[PDB]
Amino acid sequence: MKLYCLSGHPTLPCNVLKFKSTTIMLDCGLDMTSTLNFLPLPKECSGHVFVDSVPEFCLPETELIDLSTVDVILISNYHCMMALPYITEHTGFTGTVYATEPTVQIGRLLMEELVNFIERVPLWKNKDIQRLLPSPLKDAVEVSTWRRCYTMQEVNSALSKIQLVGYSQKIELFGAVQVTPLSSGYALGSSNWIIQSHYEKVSYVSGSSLLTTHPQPMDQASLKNSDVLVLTGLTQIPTANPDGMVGEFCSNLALTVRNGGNVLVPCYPSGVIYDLLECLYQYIDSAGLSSVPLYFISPVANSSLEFSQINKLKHYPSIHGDFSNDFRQPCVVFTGHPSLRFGDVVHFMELWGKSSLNTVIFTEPDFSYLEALAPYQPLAMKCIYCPIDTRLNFIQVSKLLKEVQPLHVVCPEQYTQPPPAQSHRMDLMIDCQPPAMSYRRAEVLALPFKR
Amino acid sequence: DPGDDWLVESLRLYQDFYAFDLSGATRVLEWIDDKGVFVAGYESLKKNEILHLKLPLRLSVKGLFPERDFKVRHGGFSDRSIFDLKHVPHTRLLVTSGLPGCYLQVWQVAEDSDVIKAVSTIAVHEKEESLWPRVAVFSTLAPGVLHGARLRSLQVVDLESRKTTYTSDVSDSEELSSLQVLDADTFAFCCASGRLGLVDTRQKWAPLENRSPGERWCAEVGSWGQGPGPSIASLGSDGRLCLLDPRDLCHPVSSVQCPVSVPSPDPELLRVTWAPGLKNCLAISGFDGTVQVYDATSWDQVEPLFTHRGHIFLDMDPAPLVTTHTWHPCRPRTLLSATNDASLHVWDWVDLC
Amino acid sequence: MDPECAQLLPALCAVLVDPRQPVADDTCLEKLLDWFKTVTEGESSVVLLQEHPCLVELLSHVLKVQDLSSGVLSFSLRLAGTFAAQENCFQYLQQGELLPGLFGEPGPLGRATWAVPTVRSGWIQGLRSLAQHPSALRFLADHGAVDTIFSLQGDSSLFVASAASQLLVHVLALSMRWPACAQKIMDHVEESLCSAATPKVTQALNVLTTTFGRCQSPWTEALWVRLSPRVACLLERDPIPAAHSFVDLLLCVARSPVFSSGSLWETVARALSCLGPTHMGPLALGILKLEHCPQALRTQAFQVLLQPLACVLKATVQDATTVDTLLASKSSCAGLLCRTLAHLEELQPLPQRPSPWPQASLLGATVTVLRLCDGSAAPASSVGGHLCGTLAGCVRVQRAALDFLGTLSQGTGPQELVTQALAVLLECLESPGSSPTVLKKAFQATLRWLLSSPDLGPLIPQFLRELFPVLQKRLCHPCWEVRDSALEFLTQLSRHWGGQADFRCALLASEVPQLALQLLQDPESYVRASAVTAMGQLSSQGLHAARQSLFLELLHILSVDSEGFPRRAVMQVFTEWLRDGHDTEQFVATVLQAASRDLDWEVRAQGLELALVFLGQTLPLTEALRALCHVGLFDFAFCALFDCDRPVAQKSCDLLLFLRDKIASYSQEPEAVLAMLRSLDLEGLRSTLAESSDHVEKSPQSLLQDMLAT
Amino acid sequence: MPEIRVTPLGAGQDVGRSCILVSIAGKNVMLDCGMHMGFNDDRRFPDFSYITQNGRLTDFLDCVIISHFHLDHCGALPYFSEMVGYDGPIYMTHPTQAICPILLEDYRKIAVDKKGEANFFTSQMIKDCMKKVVAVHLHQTVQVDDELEIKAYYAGHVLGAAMFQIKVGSESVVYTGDYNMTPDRHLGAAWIDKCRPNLLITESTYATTIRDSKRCRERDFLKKVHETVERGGKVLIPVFALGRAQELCILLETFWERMNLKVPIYFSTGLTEKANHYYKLFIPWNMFEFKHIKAFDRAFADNPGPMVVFATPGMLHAGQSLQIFRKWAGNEKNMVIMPGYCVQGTVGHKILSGQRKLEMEGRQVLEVKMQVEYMSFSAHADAKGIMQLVGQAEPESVLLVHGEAKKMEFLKQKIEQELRVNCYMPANGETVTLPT
Ligand SMILES: [Zn+2]
Repeated sequence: MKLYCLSGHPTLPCNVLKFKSTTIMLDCGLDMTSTLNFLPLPKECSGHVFVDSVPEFCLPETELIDLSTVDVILISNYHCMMALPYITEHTGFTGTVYATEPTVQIGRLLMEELVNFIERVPLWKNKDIQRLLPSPLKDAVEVSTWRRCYTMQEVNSALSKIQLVGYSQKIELFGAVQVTPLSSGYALGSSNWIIQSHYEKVSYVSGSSLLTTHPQPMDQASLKNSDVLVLTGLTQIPTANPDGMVGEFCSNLALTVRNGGNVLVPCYPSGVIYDLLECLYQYIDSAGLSSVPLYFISPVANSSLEFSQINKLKHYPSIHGDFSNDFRQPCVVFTGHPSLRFGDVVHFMELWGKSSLNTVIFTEPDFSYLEALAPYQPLAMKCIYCPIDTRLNFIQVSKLLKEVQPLHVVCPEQYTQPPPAQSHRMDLMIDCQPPAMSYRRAEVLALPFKR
Repeated sequence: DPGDDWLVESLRLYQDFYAFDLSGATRVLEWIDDKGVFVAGYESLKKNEILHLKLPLRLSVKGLFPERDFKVRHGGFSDRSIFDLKHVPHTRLLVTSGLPGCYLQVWQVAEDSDVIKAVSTIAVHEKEESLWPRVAVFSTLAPGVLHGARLRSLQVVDLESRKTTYTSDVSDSEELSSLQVLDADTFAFCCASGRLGLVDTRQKWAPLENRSPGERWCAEVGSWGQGPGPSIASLGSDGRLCLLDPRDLCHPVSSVQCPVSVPSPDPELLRVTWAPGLKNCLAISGFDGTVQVYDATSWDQVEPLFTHRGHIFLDMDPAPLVTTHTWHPCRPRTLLSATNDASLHVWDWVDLC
Repeated sequence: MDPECAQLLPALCAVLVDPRQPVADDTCLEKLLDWFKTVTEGESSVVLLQEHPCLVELLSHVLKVQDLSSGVLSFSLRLAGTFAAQENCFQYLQQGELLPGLFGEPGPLGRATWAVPTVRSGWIQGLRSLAQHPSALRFLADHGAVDTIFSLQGDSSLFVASAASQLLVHVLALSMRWPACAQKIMDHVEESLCSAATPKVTQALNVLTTTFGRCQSPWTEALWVRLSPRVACLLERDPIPAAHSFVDLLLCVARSPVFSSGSLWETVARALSCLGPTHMGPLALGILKLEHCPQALRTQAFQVLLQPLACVLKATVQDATTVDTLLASKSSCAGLLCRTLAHLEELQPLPQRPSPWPQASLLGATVTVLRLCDGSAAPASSVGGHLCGTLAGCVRVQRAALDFLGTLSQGTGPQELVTQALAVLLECLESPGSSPTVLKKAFQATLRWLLSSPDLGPLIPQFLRELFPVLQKRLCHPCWEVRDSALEFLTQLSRHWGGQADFRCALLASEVPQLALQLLQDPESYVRASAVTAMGQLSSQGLHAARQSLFLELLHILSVDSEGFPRRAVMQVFTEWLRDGHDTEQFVATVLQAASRDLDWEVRAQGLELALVFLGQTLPLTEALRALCHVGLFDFAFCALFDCDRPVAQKSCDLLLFLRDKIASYSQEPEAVLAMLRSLDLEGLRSTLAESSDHVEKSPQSLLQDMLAT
Repeated sequence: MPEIRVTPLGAGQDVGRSCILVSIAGKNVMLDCGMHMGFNDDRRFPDFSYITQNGRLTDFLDCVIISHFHLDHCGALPYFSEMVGYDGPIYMTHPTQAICPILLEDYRKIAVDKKGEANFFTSQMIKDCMKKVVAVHLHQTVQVDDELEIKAYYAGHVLGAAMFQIKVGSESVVYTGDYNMTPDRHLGAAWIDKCRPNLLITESTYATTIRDSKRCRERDFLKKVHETVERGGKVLIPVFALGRAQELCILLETFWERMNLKVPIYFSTGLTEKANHYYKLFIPWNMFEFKHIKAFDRAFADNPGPMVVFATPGMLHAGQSLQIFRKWAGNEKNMVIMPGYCVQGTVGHKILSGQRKLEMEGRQVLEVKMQVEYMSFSAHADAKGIMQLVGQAEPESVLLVHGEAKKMEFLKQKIEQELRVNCYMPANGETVTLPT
């Protein structure tokens, strides 16, 4: 019945549904965008106030509802679990957490990569000191509930408690409140959820897709009959078509390589990189471009590719080692943490960031490349933006809302109004009948459909 | 894969070879003429599509024809599993029978369409329907159905006026295993125990029979109007074949054992035929995925002059047996064999000797 | 006929009617009927039945065998038709009750063949084939056939229905030059025009459309005077009667000064006012394409044409049914805008277009719709925003607008327009989210806009240095369509602006040449061919990135390449270089040596053309022939002469003729080789080779031999 | 509210051509724009006058759909896309898009030989018609016009065929090209899940023929070739550029390896190595490169000794095979084998029925003594295949174009009395309408 919203970021939610007795949690998410404010891990960065300290991560709200009394914590995909250590350790939570197999495997990979990038590498958060600090340091929000980086022990202790669930299985609880996950074609093993009961069935979509069918496609059918449809994770960019942006990616890559420079690609070790590499292989075989080495450099590459299974791409654990032997020129180096706050990508940038034949190519729809790049200027390396977001646009949202049509719909604040930049494109909003309801951080919502 | 190896063997063995894959398993063959053949499924739980199929243009050349495959000439449906069929000379009328049904259907072939209509039924006093009767037509001035399941049921009735013209009226309760129209004055049969018999019609039932002193003996009489030459073949479920003479039927002529790989599991799928184009050449079939052909006069356990095994390689699974074989009345050495796994092959063999 | 088919005609007449033969072909029967027309169109027809009195036996069989095939009845019927077209024959074919039988109930009309469309079509075609002289009108009237045609002009076989309507029109146009036949026809027509169904009024309007506009006798004038009330009253049903043959009838009546003798234009105005926003466009354009019209009418026509673009330009920072349609859905808006832009595109290059003709407002509307489709518009009301929505990422509107804005390029005007157009075209060239067809259209439009401005001006070099990065990003798109488009655009540009300082500076400054040079090894053959032509062109100007080591590259593509397109493109480039006057002996030698063993029919032809160019450049004839023999033209010529293809032998015969002309006009010793070139009858040779490749297989004698062989 | 309409143009007992105009609720679609050889004027291409009686085709239609690459399903594409005018998408598959230009160029050569270019395309038009093509991947589902979603399948019978599905939400059509069900040793067989479409526009070319398995076909081909080789005397196989030539090459290679022969096998234009790419595509749909298959030339096509020869002017049209067979005619040992259906108006259709005394250029005359053989390697489905596929799709109706009109008198009755679902049979123009 009741609903607390312990985070506001659209792609990385945290939704606490509260029934009569059961209290389910959804998608414990980490907001790494705050990390964009600090310095790299090798002041007035181009005129912006940056807190040179250890990188930090914004934890969601916790004070709103006691985090021990929560009952169950589901998980939709790997992007929405990087904040699991804190929530399962620092407060005394005791319940269980369900997920899928590839979800937990890839979450393991990403957690290990992050703790490696924080461990291998060995003052302004006050109220008035920030409200007087230069922008966009003061532009931050809720600078009190932040937390430092977790440790590997917490990673393993959290992976201890996660229970694997196959596709479309069914689970019960104390009350007769069944729950069930259904694939949603987003990633290798995404899952929207259903929380059915005696008389108050609820659905919960989170970041689905209708493009390439090699994963298990979205089951838009099994979501009918719903009564209250919580919805999250639409596209992060308003207007683009992933095929166009993949064409742009390949075109810029081939333009830079054929010129005589090098190409840098920040990206997660697992995730978008599968789509990127499949389309780039298609290109290499399509436009005849070859005889270039694709070095992939991530300390978690081996398990990543072995799981992509269950000789062009050369995967390494780091740079110090076999790299200074095979490192030809040109090259296409997929590496780094995409936020450019920590990792070998800092070394690669500082090495290449002075010439004008090289090129960085952003592909992450989450991290805004402008501020993420600002601490490096002056930069003679031609930067580019090329988001690849295969999530639900608004047309497909309206179409699926028609094809299901539940009683109500609950959404974040940013979905009942056009984006703040484009207010004239008044199609980008949830035009569902009847009109939907909204919330924000720490908003106590209540849809009393008690009948 | 053994297939290509068997194909390179066939390159030397056969002359022509066509391997069609029918819709349903057939167990009945009879030419309307040398331009087409009749078939009919025998499955029990579903309908059965009697089909009339045009022979490939290549086989009956006397140019170089574009097509080399069966064409569907006429279709028809039924609900009973057909187990026998014939053709009346000069007519478009097929008398049939099958399980179940205590009545011989009579189908008329259409003219301006590709369908087949059931036009009449022949009613029988058949109380025991677990044994299906034999059927046959006559090549007479008046089309004479001759049929029956038991000797007392062997009767001659005409086509139209249902007038039962002749019957054995014997007392026996025996269910024979073979019947044959020989000529417009006499015919023959063989019991399910080996009791052959040459019977006449212009007089009362006059059984001239060789006595058999429960493996079923399927029989067939050879060429009529030739003179000498023992021309009665009959084979049992043990691989025991026997040839006897028409004019002195009491004394056996050539009783031997064909070197079959196994005594047939069901003697209901056993068959023997004669070569209507050559002399004393006889074919046997029904024990395994093969078919055998011998010559007789060179015996006075022998070797098989020709063995065909096509149904074992192209299609390992439970034994696919030849459910029926059939000669061709014009081409000297072509056979047509139908298998229980929805296949039908038409093949000639090299004149090795 | 001929002294050969006589020996075959009775055999054919016997094998056609036989029932047990194979069903005769269709190609053979149609070509047989074509030959029969070629025979019995130049001479009499009764002589052909007094000299070979066996075809009449077939025509008799048509109504005697009662079991022919649906597909030879048609042949014999159309044969009777094409024969019974002369008076003497039209009666020589009735002695025995044959023609009344052939088409009447004693024919296929009474059998169970009036269910297969081939027989209906043959019947109608035969009737139309005979009905030319008044005896045919007597037959068509008295015995009664016109009611059969009225029955067939409702059929479900568009071939049959259309042939029937054309037959009605031909019967009327024969008769009325009111007799009973034309009277009955027009009575039925004017009766049908009063029904409340679609097929009746549609067929009636089609008969009228084919009647008017086709024949211009004064009786058609009175016919229209009589029929105008019904047409003019059609425009009152709520579902207007099919609303398309209506527009076609109005627009076809209007194009005759004869019908200017004043109640039509009122109907045209009422139509422009009432017809729906799907046919109003075609009518408006067909009116505006007319020389003569009251100027108020053409004013309203141009107004109801421009309405949608004006409404679009209204509600974007820079009238009921149009705005309703635009806000209806995406399909309606896209169709309306596509149709309007296509209309305005066709209307322009005509000299009868309205004067004045807005060039600035139109250009602004096109640029605004193109920006709306892109996504960089600036709405100014709720309808503007919803339109920006319903046009976001459309493709048909973008194709249409690009083609339009490419057509508004020969209208000379101020530099502001050229700057606006090139700005929007460059913003459309560099956009992730541009399909390849949009990019091809935009390259064509940009080229046509660049080449139509008042040594390259004060504003171009900046645009060239803005363009070449985009043309560089396009030379690597993951779709060979766009690579080829950009390569041919570079070729067109560098051919029109080759000798200009600013263009060559801006080109050699950037990185286009080396990319084009690397594209000579792209997998897809079309991209390789286009890159080869582009490099040849860029080379003949002197814009490399010596040309010698380019030559070899191209030569290699000629020697060992899988496909054929690169080979003929290379040969074209070589012919170009040599005709240009741009070391020559070995050049021609190696090119003929690399072309004398190619398995195409185009490469050998281009090699012969190159030989012709070199010959022209040669002709002191002794040194000339010494060079022409060291290159080795004799081998190529005499080996391609007796070839297995027609075009190559033809071109070689042309070359040998040219050479013999010149060498005999000037006259080893050239005398012996001239005697050799005279030895073969190049005249009879070219006569044989200039033939069609079926001068032995199309011959109706071979057709008859074929049809009787089976 | 809506009705599904289907209008055949050209096709229907006129198997030569092919064109089917589907009309779903508000969307027109054209399937299988086809040619027709044999004729020599605008009668060959279909009658596009029952479409153009409106605005231009760019506004009427939504998307052409080309099943496969045979010149009877894509031959009139450059004429329909450039001359008549159509600026839109033409959804093919990948190998079809890669093969079509070659076939169209070969037929352009043929029709330029015969002086038959009144209304006939040129290489530039073929290029401008291939630039509009928008390839699809198997089981990939594309979204045309935001409301017409189409999706391919796998059928077989050629390297690149397909079975398209067109969906407009409530309705859908399933067009099946030349499909196949027997998993022969070349490509495979079809597949489709039970979409229960509103229609299924199949073909009925072989509806009443029981066809033999390809084993006996290949066996008889090998028998004739081997018997004519061992005896002394050459074989000649006239083949177009693509199509049969590659398959006969693979078969001869695999058999001459199994039996260790040495005689040379020739194929003139050796672009089969490029075939690598789309033979690569066979894993979606080095690995084998030939030991005996050399290249060709006019030089040693005349010296004695057993030999096989693949030439490429077509069905003994003008060109190479005509000259070769001209030189090889007067010899009882040689033979010719036509792996196709020779249409009227060529030497192949004069030899393949009767006549053996040809007529060369002028009053000349050619004799024929060599053996002649006709071997159909085409692989269409038949009665068993048609019925198995209809069962495998569970369609709410069935339509029969690209086939004759009398065989339906039993095919339709069988389908009805077997599935109690209605079946139709339009003629060459009869609109078949059905309500949703
Ligand atoms: Zn095909």
